[PDB]
Amino acid sequence: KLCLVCSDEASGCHYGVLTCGSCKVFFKRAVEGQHNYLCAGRNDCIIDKIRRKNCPACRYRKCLQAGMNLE
Amino acid sequence: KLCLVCSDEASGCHYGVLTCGSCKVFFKRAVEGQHNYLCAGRNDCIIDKIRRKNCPACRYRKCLQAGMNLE
DNA sequence: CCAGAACATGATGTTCTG
DNA sequence: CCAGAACATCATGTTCTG
Ligand SMILES: [Zn+2]
Ligand SMILES: [Zn+2]
Ligand SMILES: [Zn+2]
Ligand SMILES: [Zn+2]
Repeated sequence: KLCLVCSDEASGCHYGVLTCGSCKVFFKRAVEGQHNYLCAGRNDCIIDKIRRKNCPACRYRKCLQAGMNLE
Repeated sequence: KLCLVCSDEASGCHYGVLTCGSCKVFFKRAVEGQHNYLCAGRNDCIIDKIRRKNCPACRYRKCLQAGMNLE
């Protein structure tokens, strides 16, 4: 049901974790990109259906803590 | 000469306030649309050149605080 | 059913026009 | 010099393809 990263409706088990489609592609793009992501807060942002756009640094961190992985 | 919103280099006085061009068009874009932004942190995100894209809500808030208006 | 590519959509920032 | 439109670009999200 619910994406474990952003709480939007999950679409299936992606990279070892139940996530939505946007989170699946975000994760792959993050790991495979150079990307210096910087939080504007305190490295603990709320990751929502909506707020997930705000902080890629916190979203990527939440992805890892959730267990996402490229095998 | 510094932008009062993000501390980047100001390009002139825009909508009543010394700002860079980035913040000038952002502000105009924000005041015109139906938007309703959400902060993922604690309504005090760091808005600088690097991080200004992270939180439109906090950025808009700094625009208003600095005194920006359509006149 | 899921990975990865592709195709839209966004928001953003610099250039152009009045 | 400034507002507002237009243009380029990039990050994100959905659909297509393997
Ligand atoms: Zn998600
Ligand atoms: Zn964050
Ligand atoms: Zn600025
Ligand atoms: Zn914020």
